[PDB]
Amino acid sequence: MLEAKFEEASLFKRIIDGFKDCVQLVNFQCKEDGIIAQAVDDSRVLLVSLEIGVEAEYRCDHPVTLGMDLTSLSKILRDTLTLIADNTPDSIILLFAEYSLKLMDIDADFLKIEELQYDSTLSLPSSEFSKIVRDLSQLSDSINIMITKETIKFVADGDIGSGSVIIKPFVDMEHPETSIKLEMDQPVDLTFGAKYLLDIIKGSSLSDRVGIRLSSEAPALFQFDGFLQFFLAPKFND
Amino acid sequence: MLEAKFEEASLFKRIIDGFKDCVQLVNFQCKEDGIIAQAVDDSRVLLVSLEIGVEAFQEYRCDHPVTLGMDLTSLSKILRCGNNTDTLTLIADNTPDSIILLFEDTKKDRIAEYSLKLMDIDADFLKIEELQYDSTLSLPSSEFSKIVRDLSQLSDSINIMITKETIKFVADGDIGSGSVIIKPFVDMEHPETSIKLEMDQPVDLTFGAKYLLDIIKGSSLSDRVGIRLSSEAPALFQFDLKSGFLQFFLAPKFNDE
Amino acid sequence: VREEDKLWTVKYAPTNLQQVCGNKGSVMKLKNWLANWENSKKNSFKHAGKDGSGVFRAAMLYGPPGIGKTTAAHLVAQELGYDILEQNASDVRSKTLLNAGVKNALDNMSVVGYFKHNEEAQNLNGKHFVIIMDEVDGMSGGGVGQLAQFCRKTSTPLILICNERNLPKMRPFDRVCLDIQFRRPDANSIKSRLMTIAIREKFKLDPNVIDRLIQTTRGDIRQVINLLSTISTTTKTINHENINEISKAWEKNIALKPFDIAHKMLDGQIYSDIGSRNFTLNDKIALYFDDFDFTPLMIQENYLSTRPSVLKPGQSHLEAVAEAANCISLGDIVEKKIRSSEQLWSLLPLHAVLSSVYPASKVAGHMAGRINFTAWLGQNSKSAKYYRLLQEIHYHTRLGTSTDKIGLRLDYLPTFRKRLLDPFLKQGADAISSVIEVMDDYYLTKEDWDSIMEFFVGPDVTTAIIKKIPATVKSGFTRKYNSMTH
Amino acid sequence: KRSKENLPWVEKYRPETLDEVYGQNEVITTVRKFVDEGKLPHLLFYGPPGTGKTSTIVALAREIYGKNYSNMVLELNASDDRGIDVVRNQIKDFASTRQIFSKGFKLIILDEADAMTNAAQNALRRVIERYTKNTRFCVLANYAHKLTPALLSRCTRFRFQPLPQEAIERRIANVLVHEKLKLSPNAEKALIELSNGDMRRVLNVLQSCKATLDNPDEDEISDDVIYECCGAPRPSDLKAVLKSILEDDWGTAHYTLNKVRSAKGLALIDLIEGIVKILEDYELQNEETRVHLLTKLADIEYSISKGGNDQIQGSAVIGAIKASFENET
Amino acid sequence: WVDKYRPKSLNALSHNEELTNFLKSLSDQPRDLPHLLLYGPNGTGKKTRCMALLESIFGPGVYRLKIDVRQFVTASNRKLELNVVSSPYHLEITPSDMGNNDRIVIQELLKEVAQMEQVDFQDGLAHRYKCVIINEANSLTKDAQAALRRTMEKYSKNIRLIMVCDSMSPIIAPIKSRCLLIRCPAPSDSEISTILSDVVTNERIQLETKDILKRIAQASNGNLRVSLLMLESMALNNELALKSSSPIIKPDWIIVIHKLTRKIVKERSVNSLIECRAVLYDLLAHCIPANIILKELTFSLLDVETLNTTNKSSIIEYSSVFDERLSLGNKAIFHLEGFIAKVMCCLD
Ligand SMILES: Nc1ncnc2c1ncn2[C@@H]1O[C@H](COP(=O)(O)OP(=O)(O)OP(O)(O)=S)[C@@H](O)[C@H]1O
Ligand SMILES: Nc1ncnc2c1ncn2[C@@H]1O[C@H](COP(=O)(O)OP(=O)(O)OP(O)(O)=S)[C@@H](O)[C@H]1O
Ligand SMILES: Nc1ncnc2c1ncn2[C@@H]1O[C@H](COP(=O)(O)OP(=O)(O)O)[C@@H](O)[C@H]1O
Ligand SMILES: [Mg+2]
Ligand SMILES: [Mg+2]
Repeated sequence: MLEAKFEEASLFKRIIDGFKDCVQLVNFQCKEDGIIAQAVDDSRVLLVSLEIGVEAEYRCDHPVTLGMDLTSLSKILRDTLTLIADNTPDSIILLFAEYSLKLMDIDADFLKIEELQYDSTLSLPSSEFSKIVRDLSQLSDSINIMITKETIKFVADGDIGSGSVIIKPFVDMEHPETSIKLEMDQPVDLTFGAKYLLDIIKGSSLSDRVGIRLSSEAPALFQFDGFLQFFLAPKFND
Repeated sequence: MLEAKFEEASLFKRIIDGFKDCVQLVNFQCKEDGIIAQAVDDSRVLLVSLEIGVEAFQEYRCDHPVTLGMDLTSLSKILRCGNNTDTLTLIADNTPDSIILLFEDTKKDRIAEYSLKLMDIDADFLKIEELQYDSTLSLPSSEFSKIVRDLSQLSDSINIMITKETIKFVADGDIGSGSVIIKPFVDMEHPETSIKLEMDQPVDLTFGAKYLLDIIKGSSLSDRVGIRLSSEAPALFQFDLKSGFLQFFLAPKFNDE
Repeated sequence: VREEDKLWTVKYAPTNLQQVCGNKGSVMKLKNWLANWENSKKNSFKHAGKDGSGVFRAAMLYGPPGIGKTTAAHLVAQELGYDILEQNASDVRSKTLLNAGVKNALDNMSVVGYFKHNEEAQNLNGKHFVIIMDEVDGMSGGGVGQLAQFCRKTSTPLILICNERNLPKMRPFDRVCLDIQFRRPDANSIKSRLMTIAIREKFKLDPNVIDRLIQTTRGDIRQVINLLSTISTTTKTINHENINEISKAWEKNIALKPFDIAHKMLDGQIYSDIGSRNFTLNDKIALYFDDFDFTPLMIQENYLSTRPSVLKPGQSHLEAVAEAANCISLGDIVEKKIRSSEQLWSLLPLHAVLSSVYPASKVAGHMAGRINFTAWLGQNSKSAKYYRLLQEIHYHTRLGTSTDKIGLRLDYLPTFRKRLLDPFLKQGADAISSVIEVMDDYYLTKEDWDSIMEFFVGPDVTTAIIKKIPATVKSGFTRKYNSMTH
Repeated sequence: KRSKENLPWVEKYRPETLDEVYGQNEVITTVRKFVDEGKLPHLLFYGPPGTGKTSTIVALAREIYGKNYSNMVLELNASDDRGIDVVRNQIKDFASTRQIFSKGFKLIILDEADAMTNAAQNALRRVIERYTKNTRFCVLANYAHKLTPALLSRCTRFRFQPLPQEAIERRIANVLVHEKLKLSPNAEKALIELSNGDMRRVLNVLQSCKATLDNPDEDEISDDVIYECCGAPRPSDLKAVLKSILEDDWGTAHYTLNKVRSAKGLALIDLIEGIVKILEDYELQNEETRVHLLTKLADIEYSISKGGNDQIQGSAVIGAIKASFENET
Repeated sequence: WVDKYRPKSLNALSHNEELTNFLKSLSDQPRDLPHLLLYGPNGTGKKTRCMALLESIFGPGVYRLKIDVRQFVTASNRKLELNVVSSPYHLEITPSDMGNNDRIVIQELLKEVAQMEQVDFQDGLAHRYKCVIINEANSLTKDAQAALRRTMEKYSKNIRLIMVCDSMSPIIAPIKSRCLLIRCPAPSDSEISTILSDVVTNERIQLETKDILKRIAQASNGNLRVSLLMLESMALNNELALKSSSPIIKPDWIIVIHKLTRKIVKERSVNSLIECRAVLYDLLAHCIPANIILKELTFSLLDVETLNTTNKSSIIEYSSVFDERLSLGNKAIFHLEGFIAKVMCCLD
């Protein structure tokens, strides 16, 4: 017996337009804390984890798991919202109007979300990162991130040429949004697919800045502050 | 080595936008005098020739004459991914290799270093503009653009006729015809609207409409287009820049009659 | 204005219905239909006339070219005082532009007719529209669908004119509108017109050559008029002394249809010793080149449905059919190699000889029945429709079957029939509990149960056994399935 | 770094002028007289691969205009798009205007026009003759059936015969002059017979045998070096294998075939061609022998073209030869 | 039942002990297992042995599969869709689904899975190679085969290709060479009878003696899956009571082919050829491979006893010819009708 209420459609519409492209089936769980959604990609390369706080009405008697497709939600949300579901939620109802959606059986094993140690943790505004990705994706199809000596470097070696943008930590007081923070302990250098970042950057409208977490052998973490964590697997070698 | 630091960023963008979709492969020659370039169209009908001195550059350093061939599509791709508020620097090593375009903001440290692999274009450097033209004229770019894009809707050929103190643009097609006749006159209050004409012999010759529509795209650089016409000679359409000039050499269409 | 500059076909065009030579019955029926259209509209078109014509709102004209279809459609509308609205191929016709321009003129009144003549009472239908859609065949730019939809929601006489009726694109016009067939006229109808033209132009015409003139140009009177006009400039005497050159130089090279191409290539008269030099092999290959999309299919369809006449001594019909089928297989191999990669189009005439010419020549004779339509086009569509269902069933059962889409149809379905269907026969409506515990195991639904039964062939035919079980168990099974949750 | 000596021998010895084009004397003479008299109609060169067509037309373009030929001459090879939308815009605009540098007739070289769609050739059919007093077309081709009859008729047909022995010998002598090297007469005859008219294969195998000398300044290229560089079977063991197949029994013939084809690593596809060329000279006193001898060998060659097996096909060749050489007795 | 009683490891394979020992040998050093190609008769138990070796080298959690949908696009706008049977240690593809677009599917999906790597928790990314299973590899197109053969050595430390197929002949020589070839012989009668005995003692079916299982094994021609399925159908029809007098249930298409052979041998005329073409249409329209139809028809024709030696010899010759012609064409009826006409001309 779950019921959640959002005062405006924009808060949910932004996140749905954010993560509807990559994964189509994501399993939600509702408890006394919030909505914890988890999903894995088709090739086990991009693991998505959504964390929605209840502060955005909430009532859940017991933590229960649900599954719903994002495409129909995107079509119907093209004015407060309320999502309701009853025991054994085979049908989820949404009131703006009434919209009933069916649940799909998903065999997604709930995996734990760990806060391990990271060799580098940085934070940079979302619009600049999105522009950098859209600019480096035109050259090649693989973006290399190298964090060395308090300097970030995005490299893209294509066929017509090679681009390389380097950034140093900068802080500002007149505009607190245009600030680049960084914490480093070890020089790292990894490569990621361009068509993954090209859709990861589509969530630039939900927040102002993005956190990038890099480790030696662990996948990269892209964090958007509703919380959204993308675990992206790099390329092995060569 | 070769280091050319511009004063602004959108200058090179506007300069390339003149012949963006007109030529595909160019070859910049950099010397102590400045950057020169000349490129032939795909159909070998018109030639774009650009000369930019050391006046538009904030800094210029070139020891020996270097040649750098490149396509315009990738060059426009590189110029588009740069913000119009940075400072642009062209960098070339000792031997001619991948040219380095570097964007550096003036307030925050943003180093955007893009590479562009050179093409191996045959260095058939051409020497035109030493031929005495029969007729020379100059008129505002807006009027020329209006006349040409109005006459292009009636046909595909445009006959330019320079007669005694008369300029005549004639379009003859299938649905109808059109004739725009202007006369030289100079104003004192507005020296830029004046149309100047210096002739020695009356000259009548035809051109295509597509090439004229592609040439008039360069009207966003200057405001006074110069036209040099001569029998058995390519027509010269010159746009005067603040440091150099951009000139199109168009080939006239012969008449079967 | 001028009278001589005319093209000999507009100065001599019929200005009244009593001048349209040929097909009196068809034009008379159409005239009666256009006359009684108002009376049938009074009865909401729900009362068939004497000839069963008042139940159709729209008329259809089809027949060989150059017979007077447009001429008749114009004269019949001009005689009854109507107003003529004519759209043709030159105008842009599409569902958008058709619903834009002529849809408003479907139920409106004439604006020019009101000023034509209203002082005297000639007729009450002098202010209405008759929309003539000419050359419906050419719709290269809602060509046939929207026009067929106009045939039901119309309020004015709608006359449509085409050239060939049985073409697959214009099938919707089958029963939505009345159609009439205009035939190739004989040599007795146009003979008076031709003699009157010869009298009015000071040039001789023997009444004996007009039949040959009509024969060389099968049914196009306009072609006869143009032939006479073109030759009357230098020669004014057309008789039996030079008719052979005219008939040989002015032949009509019409394109042959799948029925006619088969009837011609299967005739045992061409492959004889005399016909081999009157209709050479180059013409036989050009016959294929007229339509390389249906000729091999037609030949493969009806190569063994004829009685040959070129059977070599000793060779029976079965051996000739076997050789024809061998050459058919070789032509199929050549066709697959042509339409494969590398786009080998220079191999077309070899396919023309192997697929069409050789099997025809091997079994060439007199056809017993009629030219049957090809059956492979429908069989391939049915096979694809069945393969889609088989793939769906296989990917539904993939979690448990662990078998390809091929090994399932050949093996699994026989036992699935016993498991699923048989309890409904031997046990009745109390086996509903067991059957379901099967399909939920393989993630099936009612839609998969509807499709699985249709696959069996031979002795096991389920499309008849399904109609044997009571209907109450049918109505209970779907309810029991929709009620329970998976 | 970059110089004329780095180019391969296929291109390093490209004829600069018409004087360095041997063999096709009866066409070079006519072309030179054309350009001398002043008239040059639409040309259509048709010849086997590697004969001198492109070199001849480039030398002609250099002779007509100047040392800068690729300035006022348009050239549409198979590397550029030549659809109907190209012959509409580009070729027509080039043929409808004047030159930029001098005052003369323009030249358009459609190289390898056999790779053009029928619609493109049909569109070119009228623009090739509408503007005649200003431009000239030169159509180079290897297969004279891809061109439509109309376009084929509008152009003067010039066939490029394969290079005779004297022309290839002169070219070999000229190459041996510029490059310090010595070549044996029997090696020269073997190279000529292996050329099959191809001037490119000559230079290729010549560079190969020069590289396989370990000192290309003193030792002469013998026939064995040439036969080893391309792996072609020597006439000696070829005739030996043919004799052993024709005369000896099955076991020893198969043994000697497997011993010859494994002594130098020969290929059955070359052995078949060599045996056919050697055996075409025999005087068979019947017609049924040659029929089977050709049919079975062609079938075996087509099967080798797909690479089924390696020894079954050899025994098949042996059996075909033996069964064909049986109606004689 | 077919799906119920199936071994799920290498210690449970109960036939062809030599092949099981060879698989155990190949499962000792997993990090050096080359590409594999299984070939043998149909329904021999190739996929089960493949998934058993895959469980022996990986963990036991390889059997939990899930179906996913992948959408590709060709050069044109025609969008194609494929199903992928994925597991946290491997993925199975059936590229034979797409008609002539297999070259796109292979060169796209295999490259995609080869470039990147696998991450999952069950010490965050370090794992071994990923396995790709290809069912019905014999139906692969030649260009797709070339793409698959080239995407083998470039990225070898990530992808191990284990393909399975019956009638290995339509496999190009490079693929045949650059991978290991493992044969899967059909189990003997003494072993399929033991399989049936285990099934009947586990499922509690009432049988009189052991002759019924022997007859079933003899009828199945060696095919284990078809034998198990026929046994289950016999148990279903016989109402939980197997007796020594039970009609062997041949599938419907087998009976259709037998009636077709009877019609062929009885009446040799073109009028019978028309009904033959109708029967072939009805058979092909219901998702039956033409090569299987040809094989069954020819073997049932040779089964006919009223024909002498020369007739059967010419029949087998024409069958070989039209079978060669069948793999080089698309319209299969065009070849089947020709073969029927040829056998009719041969018989008389
Ligand atoms: N029966 C006829 N009597 C006299 N003239 C006729 C007759 N049929 C046709 N014509 C002449 O043919 C011309 C009219 O052409 P139509 O036959 O009406 O063309 P059509 O019937 O619409 O066939 P299409 O549209 O070309 S396929 C005029 O010159 C008429 O004089
Ligand atoms: N007649 C010739 N005389 C001397 N060298 C020749 C001759 N023909 C060909 N060659 C050599 O072969 C090279 C290539 O010849 P090309 O003329 O380019 O071949 P081609 O005529 O274009 O035939 P294609 O284009 O391959 S079908 C030249 O650079 C020469 O080295
Ligand atoms: N060792 C075995 N013990 C018991 N059953 C077996 C064994 N090997 C194979 N099978 C049977 O084979 C069936 C699966 O056959 P399958 O592997 O799909 O054939 P194919 O190899 O042609 O795909 C299973 O139902 C299983 O019962
Ligand atoms: Mg008409
Ligand atoms: Mg060439």
